[PDB]
Amino acid sequence: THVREKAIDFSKPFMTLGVSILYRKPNGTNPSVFSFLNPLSPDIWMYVLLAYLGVSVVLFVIAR
Amino acid sequence: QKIGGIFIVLAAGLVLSVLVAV
Repeated sequence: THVREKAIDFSKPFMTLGVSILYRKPNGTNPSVFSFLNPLSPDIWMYVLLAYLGVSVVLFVIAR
Repeated sequence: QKIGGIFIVLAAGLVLSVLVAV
């Protein structure tokens, strides 16, 4: 380092390497559909199940 | 509730298709 040359003297370099990037590894993941339940609110995914039979039982009772 | 949940606008046709009396 050029400031470290100003109090002591360097010899020839034995190794010349650079700055690498350390980061922690996420170690992968699995595919999932609970992840797909998330961009909508999770109560609405159960709210889909509600009015389907609201149409269905009304269609069942007026078969007359 | 995030965007919706209104079952109130939807219930108009439920009372509409009951008409069987002449």
